[PDB]
Amino acid sequence: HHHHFNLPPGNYKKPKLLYCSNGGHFLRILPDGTVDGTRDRSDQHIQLQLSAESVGEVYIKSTETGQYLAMDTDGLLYGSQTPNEECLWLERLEENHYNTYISKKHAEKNWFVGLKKNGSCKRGPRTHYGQKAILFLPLPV
Repeated sequence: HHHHFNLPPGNYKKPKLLYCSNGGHFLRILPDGTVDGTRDRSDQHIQLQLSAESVGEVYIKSTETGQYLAMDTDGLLYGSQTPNEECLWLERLEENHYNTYISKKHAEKNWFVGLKKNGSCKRGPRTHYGQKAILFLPLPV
């Protein structure tokens, strides 16, 4: 029990774009497993399908490639071909508005999904509560 339990509204019925206000990028999972952000709304690897494994626990999956968003042992995000413990995220409401995603595996370390202003992903240890990089807004595809 390392984190709060304020959950965001909305559901998982339809796929979404995960928009990061920090630099104004959409989370993207490239076919080769690379993860980053892009401002191009037409990109075909920014469409993501979320699903709940337990209340507040989700998988974030590329609808285009089927890969699951995951964070490795050194805090780097990667696209996994199969669902494993590094693919589970704690989806929470933040600043009474946005969605944040904390690694369940590394929950005690407070590692979040996060995008820098230049569109590069943040490594787990470099993220933390209070940053703009960890704030996302789910937008319709």
